Amino acid sequence: GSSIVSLLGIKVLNNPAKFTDPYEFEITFECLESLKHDLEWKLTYVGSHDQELDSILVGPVPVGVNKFVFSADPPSAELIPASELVSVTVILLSCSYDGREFVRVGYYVNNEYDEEELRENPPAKVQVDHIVRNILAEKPRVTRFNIVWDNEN
Amino acid sequence: DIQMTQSPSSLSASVGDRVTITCRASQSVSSAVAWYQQKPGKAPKLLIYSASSLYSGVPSRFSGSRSGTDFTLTISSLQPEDFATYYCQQSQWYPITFGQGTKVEIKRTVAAPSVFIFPPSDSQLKSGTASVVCLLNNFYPREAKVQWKVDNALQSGNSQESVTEQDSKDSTYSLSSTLTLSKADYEKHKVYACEVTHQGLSSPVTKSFNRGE
Amino acid sequence: EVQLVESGGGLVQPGGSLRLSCAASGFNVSYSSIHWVRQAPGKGLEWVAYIYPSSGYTSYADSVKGRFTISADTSKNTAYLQMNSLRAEDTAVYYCARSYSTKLAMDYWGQGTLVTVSSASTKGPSVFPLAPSTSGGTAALGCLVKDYFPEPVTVSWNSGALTSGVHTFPAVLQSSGLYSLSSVVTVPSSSLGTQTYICNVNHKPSNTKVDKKVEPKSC
Repeated sequence: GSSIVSLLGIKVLNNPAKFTDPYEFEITFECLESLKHDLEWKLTYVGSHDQELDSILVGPVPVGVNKFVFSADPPSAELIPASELVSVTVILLSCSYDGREFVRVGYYVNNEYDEEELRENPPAKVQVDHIVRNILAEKPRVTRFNIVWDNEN
Repeated sequence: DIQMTQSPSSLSASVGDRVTITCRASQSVSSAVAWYQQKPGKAPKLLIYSASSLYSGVPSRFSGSRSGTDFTLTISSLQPEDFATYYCQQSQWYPITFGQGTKVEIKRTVAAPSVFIFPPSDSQLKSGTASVVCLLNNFYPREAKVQWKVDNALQSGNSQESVTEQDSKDSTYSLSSTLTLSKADYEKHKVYACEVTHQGLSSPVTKSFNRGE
Repeated sequence: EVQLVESGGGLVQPGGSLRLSCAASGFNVSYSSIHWVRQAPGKGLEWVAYIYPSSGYTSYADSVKGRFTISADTSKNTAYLQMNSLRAEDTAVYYCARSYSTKLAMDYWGQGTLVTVSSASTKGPSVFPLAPSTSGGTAALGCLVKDYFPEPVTVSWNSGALTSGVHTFPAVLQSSGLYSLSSVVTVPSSSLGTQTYICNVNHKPSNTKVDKKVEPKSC
């Protein structure tokens, strides 16, 4: 149906950050009318749509333009192949209304070591305490999906 | 457009008490709520973050919970170093927002105020201004009410109050109200009165003088 | 050892400008947000602004939009608050504070630096008697300390000798931008006329002392 909630911008606040730092996004959205159910924003680590990182619920949805901060926990280096700790990965930020995904924003992420010398000379055991992630916020991929909101047809 | 409405504003407790401070959010907040303790003349200190996570270092008697849009700070068994002001804080929505605060004050028996009214001095009247003062001495609890009446008319927006910190020895309060008139407006009336209302007082007490006897 | 040191505070005229500094040591300013929070005298905590020095992203309270600017010098591990177009109601203690993996709660705080915005020029107090006429068994008499700038004054009675029964109230800011307070003491009513009660008012900034003898008013 006609789209009640719309995403307006995303700021990637703490960027670049340590691999193990939480993610902090300021999210702007506009809600045109009272809705019956919750929004769920979630953050998914993709790498490769593998692992859900965190999720925040909003209900009841405030009407109008609103800004909030979404603090999402970082991926665990333990549930990740060492191959992917110092390469390019993807995070997926998405919103659902009543369990129905209507927007999805993808970012590429560069993961690289702290200092030049360590960049040029990777140790065979990966030192996660020295990996700095850098989300490429400048170039998002935005995908929307027409969904049924509160008016059944 | 977000509020943190914090209740109560003042809270009387003796050592050992379980005390509960409540903060209601005007819209949904998943978890970005924090609680702070401030002491007079000091920077606030973090107590609990993310609604319920004890900050490292903080005594385990401080805990945080949430029910719906109600966030709560609990101090099971209140220790003597815990008399302070507590602020809640929301940081999910723009703008980050502190609650109004809660002062946790020592409990004591009800004491009625001694009341005095002081007319303006001749020396001040010559300068062009008349300060009338009403003093409320050594009372508890802090909740009191002072109404100025000039020739039995209720006064508004021409007086300021002031309160002392709770007394260290007897745990009472004192309060000073000043009504300020121009000398030219002061001479147009005869009867100056402050009326006082307070739990330690069966009837409201009034103090008066007629200007220039 | 994490610590933040404020500096830059002081007195400034309405419409003027002041820069506050927040020097952080013990942690890397880049991997956190730095907040400014202020507190007006006798009032609650009010959030003013933040910055993530890594991105340079910032946020302001509506009360401070377009007058205050926040910035960070990542080499100096330091944050700044540039305050322009100051109004009197910007008068407060300004804390800088750090937020890190605490969902924008603030775990460390500066000592706070004081910022006064006022048209007023240094003036010493006029003191006036609060003359005694019984309530609670005693008489009450006192001293009205009116129209001084800036804070503070100190009031004593009889050069320190008299202390018990004394209440010196917090100053108020009046409409004229000048301070006034009262200082009172409870005395036995028998001593009125015979005992000498002098309040000593010291106002350092204008370097003035006043001793006022407070008597029952005469017929």
